[PDB]
Amino acid sequence: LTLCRCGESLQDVIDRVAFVIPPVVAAPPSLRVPRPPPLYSHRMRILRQGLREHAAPYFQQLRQTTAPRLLQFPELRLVQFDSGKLEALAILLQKLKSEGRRVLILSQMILMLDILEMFLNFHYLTYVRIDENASSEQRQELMRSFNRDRRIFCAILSTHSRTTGINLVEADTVVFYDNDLNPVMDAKAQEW
Amino acid sequence: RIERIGAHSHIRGLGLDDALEPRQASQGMVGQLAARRAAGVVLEMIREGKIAGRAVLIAGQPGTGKTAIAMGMAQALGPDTPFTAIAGSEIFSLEMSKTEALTQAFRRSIGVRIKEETEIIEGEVVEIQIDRPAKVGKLTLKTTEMETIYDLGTKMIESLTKDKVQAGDVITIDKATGKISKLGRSFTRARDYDAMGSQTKFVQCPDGELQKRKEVVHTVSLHEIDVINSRTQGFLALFSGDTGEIKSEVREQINAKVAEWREEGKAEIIPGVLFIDEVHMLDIESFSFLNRALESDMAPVLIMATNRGITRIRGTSYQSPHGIPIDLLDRLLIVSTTPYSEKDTKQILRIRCEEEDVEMSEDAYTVLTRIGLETSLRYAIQLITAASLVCRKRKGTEVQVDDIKRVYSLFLDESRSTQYMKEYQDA
Amino acid sequence: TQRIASHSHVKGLGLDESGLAKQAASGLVGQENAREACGVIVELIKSKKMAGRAVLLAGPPGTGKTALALAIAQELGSKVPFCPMVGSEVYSTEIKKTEVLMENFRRAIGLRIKETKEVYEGEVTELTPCETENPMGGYGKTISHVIIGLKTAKGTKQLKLDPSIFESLQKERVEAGDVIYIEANSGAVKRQGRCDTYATEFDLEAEEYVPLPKGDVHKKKEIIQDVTLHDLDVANARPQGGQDILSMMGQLMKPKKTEITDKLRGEINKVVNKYIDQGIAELVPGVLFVDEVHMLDIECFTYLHRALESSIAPIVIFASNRGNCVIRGTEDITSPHGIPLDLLDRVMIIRTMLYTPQEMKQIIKIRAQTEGINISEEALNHLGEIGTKTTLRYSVQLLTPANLLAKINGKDSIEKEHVEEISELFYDAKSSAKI
Amino acid sequence: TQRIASHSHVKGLGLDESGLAKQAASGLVGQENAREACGVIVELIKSKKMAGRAVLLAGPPGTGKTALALAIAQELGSKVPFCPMVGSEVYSTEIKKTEVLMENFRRAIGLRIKETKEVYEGEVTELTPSHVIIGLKTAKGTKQLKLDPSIFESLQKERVEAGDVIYIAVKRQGRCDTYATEFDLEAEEYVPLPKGDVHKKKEIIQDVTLHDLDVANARPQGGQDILSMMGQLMKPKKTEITDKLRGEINKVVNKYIDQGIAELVPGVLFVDEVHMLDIECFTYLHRALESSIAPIVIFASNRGNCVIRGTEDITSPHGIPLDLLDRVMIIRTMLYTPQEMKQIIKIRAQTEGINISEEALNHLGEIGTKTTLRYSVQLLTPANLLAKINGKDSIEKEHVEEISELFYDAKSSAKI
Amino acid sequence: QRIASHSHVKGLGLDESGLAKQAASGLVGQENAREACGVIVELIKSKKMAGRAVLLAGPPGTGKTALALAIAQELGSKVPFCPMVGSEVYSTEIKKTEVLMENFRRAIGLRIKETKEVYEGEVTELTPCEISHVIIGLKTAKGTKQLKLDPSIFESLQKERVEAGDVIYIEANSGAVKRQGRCDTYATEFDLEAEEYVPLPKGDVHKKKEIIQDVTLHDLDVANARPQGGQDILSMMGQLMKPKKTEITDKLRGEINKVVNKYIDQGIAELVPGVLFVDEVHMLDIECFTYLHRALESSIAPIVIFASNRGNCVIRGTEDITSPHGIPLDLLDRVMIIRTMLYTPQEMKQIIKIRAQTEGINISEEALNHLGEIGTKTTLRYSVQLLTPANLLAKINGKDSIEKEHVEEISELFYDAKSSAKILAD
Ligand SMILES: Nc1ncnc2c1ncn2[C@@H]1O[C@H](COP(=O)(O)OP(=O)(O)O)[C@@H](O)[C@H]1O
Ligand SMILES: Nc1ncnc2c1ncn2[C@@H]1O[C@H](COP(=O)(O)OP(=O)(O)O)[C@@H](O)[C@H]1O
Ligand SMILES: Nc1ncnc2c1ncn2[C@@H]1O[C@H](COP(=O)(O)OP(=O)(O)O)[C@@H](O)[C@H]1O
Ligand SMILES: Nc1ncnc2c1ncn2[C@@H]1O[C@H](COP(=O)(O)OP(=O)(O)O)[C@@H](O)[C@H]1O
Repeated sequence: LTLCRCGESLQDVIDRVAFVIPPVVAAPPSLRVPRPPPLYSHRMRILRQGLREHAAPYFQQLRQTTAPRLLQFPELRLVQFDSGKLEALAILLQKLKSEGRRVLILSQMILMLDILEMFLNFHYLTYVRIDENASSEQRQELMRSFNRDRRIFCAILSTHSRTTGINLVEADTVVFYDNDLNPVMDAKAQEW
Repeated sequence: RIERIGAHSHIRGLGLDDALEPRQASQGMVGQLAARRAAGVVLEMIREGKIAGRAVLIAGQPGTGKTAIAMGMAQALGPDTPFTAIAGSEIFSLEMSKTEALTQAFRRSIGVRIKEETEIIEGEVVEIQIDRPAKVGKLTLKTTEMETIYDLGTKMIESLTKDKVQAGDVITIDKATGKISKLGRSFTRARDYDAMGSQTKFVQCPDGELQKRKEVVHTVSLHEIDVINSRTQGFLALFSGDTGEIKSEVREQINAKVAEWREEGKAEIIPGVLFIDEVHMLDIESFSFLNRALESDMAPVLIMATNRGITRIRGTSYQSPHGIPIDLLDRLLIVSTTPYSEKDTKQILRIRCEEEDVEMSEDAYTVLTRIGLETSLRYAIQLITAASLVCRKRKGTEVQVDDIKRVYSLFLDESRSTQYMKEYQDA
Repeated sequence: TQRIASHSHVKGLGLDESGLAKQAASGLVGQENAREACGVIVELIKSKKMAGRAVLLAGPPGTGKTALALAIAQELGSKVPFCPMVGSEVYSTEIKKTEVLMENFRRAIGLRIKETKEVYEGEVTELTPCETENPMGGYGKTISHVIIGLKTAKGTKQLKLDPSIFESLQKERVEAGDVIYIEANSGAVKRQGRCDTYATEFDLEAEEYVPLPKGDVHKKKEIIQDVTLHDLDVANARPQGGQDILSMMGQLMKPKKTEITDKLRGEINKVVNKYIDQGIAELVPGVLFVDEVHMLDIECFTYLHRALESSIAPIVIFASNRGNCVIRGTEDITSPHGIPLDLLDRVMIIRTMLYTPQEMKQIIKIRAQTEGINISEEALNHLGEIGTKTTLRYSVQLLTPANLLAKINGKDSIEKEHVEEISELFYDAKSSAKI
Repeated sequence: TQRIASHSHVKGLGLDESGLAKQAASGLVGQENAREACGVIVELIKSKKMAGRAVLLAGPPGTGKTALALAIAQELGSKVPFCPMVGSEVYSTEIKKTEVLMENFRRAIGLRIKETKEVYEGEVTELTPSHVIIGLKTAKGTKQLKLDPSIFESLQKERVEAGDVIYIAVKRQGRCDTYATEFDLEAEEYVPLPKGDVHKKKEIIQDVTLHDLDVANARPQGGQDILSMMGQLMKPKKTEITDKLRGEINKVVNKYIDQGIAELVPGVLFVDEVHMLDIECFTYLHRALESSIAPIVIFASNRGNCVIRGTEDITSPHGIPLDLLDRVMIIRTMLYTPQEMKQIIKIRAQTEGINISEEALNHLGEIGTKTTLRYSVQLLTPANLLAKINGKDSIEKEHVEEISELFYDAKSSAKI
Repeated sequence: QRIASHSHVKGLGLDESGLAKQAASGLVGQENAREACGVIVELIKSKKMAGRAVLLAGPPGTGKTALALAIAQELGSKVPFCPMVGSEVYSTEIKKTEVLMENFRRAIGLRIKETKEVYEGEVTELTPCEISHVIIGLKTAKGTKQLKLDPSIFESLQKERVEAGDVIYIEANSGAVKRQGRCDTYATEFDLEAEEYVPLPKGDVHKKKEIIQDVTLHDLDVANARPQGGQDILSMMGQLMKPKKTEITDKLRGEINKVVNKYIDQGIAELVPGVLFVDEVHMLDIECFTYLHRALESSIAPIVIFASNRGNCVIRGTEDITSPHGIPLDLLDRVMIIRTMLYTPQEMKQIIKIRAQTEGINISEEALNHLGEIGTKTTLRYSVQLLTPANLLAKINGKDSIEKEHVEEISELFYDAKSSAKILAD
């Protein structure tokens, strides 16, 4: 029969085991290895025969080998929870998608662009990022791919490039995530 | 639905008022206003959970309702809060030390409600056209207010092939992992196949096409340590008691990550209760451990019951009240249960009869209350059952005096057993 | 092989329709009040309304406590389970005492689980009636239905099954002429094997040819399986299916009987209730006869008088033979019947008086009858007299040896001389005490 | 909020610049000589020069020896490990008792090691194979790594579009590449392309204890040979041998130290309830304390002259034999006075979040000096709940009176 | 040689007529116990009786263990002799009765007579034909030939990584192993391969010799207590409990006895019952004595020698029953008791001189007298222990032999049980 393995009402056991895995081994080393400068042929042959015998039943595969855990990466939730700006952005994007309007996210730091990328991936919102690294023609190609493609929801810009290549707008919704208050940057930014 | 009424089934909560004022008879309890008010206030403290490591000792003569008030508190606490009931002799395991069993029992009555944001797409599969090469596929989900077609990927197509999903099936696909979860069907299957007959489930939510922030609160106890001690944990979480895991890197690390989750809003701690019935059976080492284990922040509320006065502590020679060392006994506060009077006994017997669905005359109630005040209460309930059975056999409607008096001679009490025991059967 | 046991004459409490007691009570004689109490408690059990109730069969040795216990057990019938246990069995070196007690309690509880499955079988004649391509799309070649010509011993019946099953058909070697095991709802095909009609004597192969099915193609097989709750506990305890469990060294130690309360209670109880209220199973609480209860440690009684408090605990029939004795595991703590005074308050004591010499004679005679050996009046009187002198169980043991002595001496019936000779060849402990 | 504990009110010894024990500070109150001795002990610990020393905080019940040791731990800091232990913890059914105490001594010691880990991250562009020439692509550039066969992945780990992060000794399939536009609905979830360079070395200053390395080298779980997986397949256990305990471990730790790779961090081991240990534990502690590698141990005994467990024949002071009781310094804590009792009650009420009136505080102090201080401490919360139910924000004398009437102390229950 | 406590005991010291000499073969005095030992040793050599028991009872330091070692030496290594101690029975993974039965089985030995022959051959000549028939070449330092083998041997050979120019041993009945190199691997100048090479073997290509392997029934039991390896059942890892909990007697030990009797009737095996010397018998529990007095009654039990140092006392596990020699009257009876008497001062001095001669220490006349006096004062063992440091100090001081000064100084330096107890009253 099927059991819950815990106090929760109903949930997939796989999800149960995957949710709660805080601890990783403190300091697991490799196995010990005797080092006799001479290695007698008898013992080495016996060990090779044993290894061959143990490798023969490979049809099991040990079900992924159940290898230990040694990384414990941080949860993706923390990307949003770490900043209220990202929670407000999540609420705004959910509202706009319920309304069907695309969104144009504007940020100043490329690291903030990567943060926004991870955030949208946490929210599964398809996006197209246009930054300074991409050449003018590459920026125009990215903007063309964003345009006429209703499957792309968000567009992320750096606000530091010229951005004179953009031609058409999709939903007429912009979100100024960051404010610079710089002499020339903000002016031309808001202008275009 | 088929679960027989036990010895503590008559009680179904701790009768209390808005101001915590105890009542004469309510929720299956009778009399004992002091201990019942103590139970109510300790239950309020439990449901508060602001303080950790509090202990209460329920003392009194046998038959005073210690286990009764314990089960009443357990019931009044209700679900969503763990209540680990255990006997003093259960900590003695041949695969785990006493201290380890006590740690397991303590961490077992502590819960963490883990919040998880989910994004599930649901609807009616109008078209599941899949092009198998032996790669391409499209799913047409339909709702009561909108429709949408989704181009399926190779892995998604394979997953759909795993869990057979025919047209008209109500499914809830998780956009995070793509797990196929079928809930039912919206209509029959062509009315022509001479097989596969079932019932039709209601239509899906109108906005079921894409649920954005479906919040599911996964509740799990701090016994999750079993998930880490070994690569294969189900064996330990289900049957295997040989869980002598390493205390370091497991207890401390799990507690640290639980604190991190509480600080980051992922989960919230809900301390439960640990009820050790007949705690006097614990060895002095177990009491010494409870002395220190009761000081941790994750310590649940430790409710204990003792049916003795001055008695020797197991594992030593010297005696202490309630069989508990002076240290732990002084740490906790004791709730004494006063014996029940004749009226309370009669009312408890009547409540039990109502629970057993048995009826008896007034003279029967009187004589049975007399017998119970003389011998005991539990013996009075045994006589209730025996007389009800004798009446059923006699084809009567209610139990009269002639049935209780008959079963009184048919079944003997320990007081009369020891009297007839003068035949020196053995020693 | 009849293999007559020690005391098999007991067949039931033998109570009259009114519930009173009689002499010829289906093998067991005497013990009127005790047999009436046994009838009351067996009526209770049959009612299946109360749980966690215990009864104590206190009485001096030789009163036939185990006899009346087996009598009430037989009266209950093989329908409800009856798990006999002795206090010594609780002492286990691999599993704690309280968990053994809980496992025994679970065993005492029964559960009948029904299972009805509509399955179709018979020799297959596969054929796909060509149908126009999907009318919603373009043209081409499709299959809207797949007809399978299941032929059974009674006749033939073609089934126009769903076309999606065609994958299963091709998966297994389902060729025209073999027996397939179809499932109504699931639809999965499980080929049983070719028909024996094609099993030519010159073809060397086994497990591949099976006889034709007898009966209609559509068969609604109704099967009932009675398994105690402990069986389900054990089944859900250990794993099955891959996971490198085939190892010998690190896995052959199957005795992991250690069990936790979370799995025992909780999920198992909930699924049992779901099967009950849904109509898939019927709960059948049995009885747990625990003889030599005085042999249990105080750590066992302290858990018993807590498990009996549970609503799921079954009926327990304790049978203590000792008198006032120190509780095991305690420091000179004398209590009646070797049981703590706290547990005796939760058990109904059924007192059993000593058998009257006439009852001794009746028991000896009925045991001789069960054994199948005739005994003369004088021999029976001497047996009764010696059973009155010493323990009664000594006399019943003098029947078979006296019977063999008589048969070897050339006579059939057991004469007084035979029992007299056996009493000198074999004697009891009371006489052996003369060291 | 964080739920209150029994000793969450103590924040430290609260001593002056010269060690003078103030009447009340840092949550503690009274016990000036004891807190000065504890200041000297924490100075010893910070010295990191002596090894194997120990102290016994023997005193009457309720004096706060446990709270005192916890305040000591807090004052020392989180860096230096502080391992709490109960006397009953030594009794185990799978590991030898003296060996339990040994592993406790070991875990009590800390070790801060520095290591540089090379991490390989990026979307897998090529996965052609023993040695596998994998191709990782990132925002910076692409590199064809000549990775070893031991890292060859068994699970899906798609040859293309799979985001993988590897470090030298296991691989983690972070997520699928950002191809969310290729399909409208796919089971796989996506993450953005890693912006960091493929090959990067980051120095992590990880803090671990010596017992971690001990138990890890005892039953390692690394490597890839099938024999390893079969060994660690089931039934982990304990009882590391002494040859592996000492010897290789100490040598490698000293190597890391003298080479600047690691830094030793001596810790503390608080063996509470030492009064109920067997004579074998004491006989092993004799040689444990007499070791140049044993850490500082703080004992907290409560019994007086009683029979030592395991012998049930001979009695010794504090339930500890004289030969051992002399090896450990004695800290004599005195009982609190009614004034100090009321002061600590007020401190706990302030920490516990309970407002108590003057008359209520006086009644609590009276009940404390009469029955027990900890009894009144326990009665604190019930009185607050009673006040809440009655609608009173602050506790009054009547509330504590009713509470005491409901709950009977141990002494009163014994009188009955 | 690392002289031990019982090295000078190289025999029992009986003459041709059977009487015990006053001092010979390292033993001194104790004529009655030596005669009993020389009688029981002949009893053992008879190989006809079974389960007969002996008890070397006597005060401490009387040489009961010395007499046991003398019996063992006189018997010779051709028969098993299991030195056993009572404390050894208290095993944690095997029950005491089972450990005792395993020791009893070890005390029985059998010699397996077999004539094995080899078919060493060259691998370079490997030329199979049909996988159904294979031929291998023979090239040794004394001859060259060729053999014809069953394809099963070819399979077992190719299983090994054979290479041209290797020396392979092929047994006529079963088995095969590889020896790499025959003065050709180092010739090509290719580096090592984690293994050592060997030149071509001398002698004829086909060799035959008589084999006699001394194996005991316990070895057979241990070998049959496992799957023997081979297929996937060969799974073997660390912590394997080779000394398994127990092994049934009727279906496992009985089969071993049956096969041994069969091979003995066939003349292939020869039984040689040994001796089981259980020292410190008083340490065994009463539940051990009760099974011991019954197991030694079986038709297969070997001769068991006992030695109880302490006299009458409470039996182990009883705490109330007291019997002489710490052995219950049940087991005490049926066991031939050999009383050992105390040594006289002259016998003590003679034993001291023999110990000095054996260990190489040289003592003077007055030194020997003083050492014997110190011995008879407290015990002979104290003098035996002081003998070594006396010569050690003598060497340190530049003296070759021991003198009165050195012995007196070393006696004053150290202390004995009597002296220690005398000063322990402080
Ligand atoms: N207040 C009460 N109301 C109803 N039944 C009670 C009460 N107190 C005791 N009993 C009955 O007395 C018997 C034993 O008392 P219990 O409730 O276990 O208290 P204790 O633990 O002191 O024995 C039980 O069968 C229980 O039903
Ligand atoms: N009333 C009876 N009628 C016939 N035989 C009886 C009766 N009572 C006891 N016996 C006999 O007594 C023997 C054992 O009785 P048992 O149930 O073991 O009592 P106890 O366990 O107290 O010794 C049985 O073999 C049975 O034949
Ligand atoms: N010096 C102190 N200052 C403040 N509170 C104290 C002090 N000493 C003890 N306490 C209090 O007394 C209670 C019990 O002290 P504890 O450490 O358990 O004493 P012991 O160590 O003797 O058991 C603690 O909850 C703590 O609040
Ligand atoms: N007959 C003897 N001749 C010479 N040396 C002896 C003789 N008997 C005993 N010894 C010596 O005395 C010592 C006594 O040792 P041991 O036999 O163990 O004494 P016990 O009689 O207590 O077993 C032995 O080391 C042995 O060398």
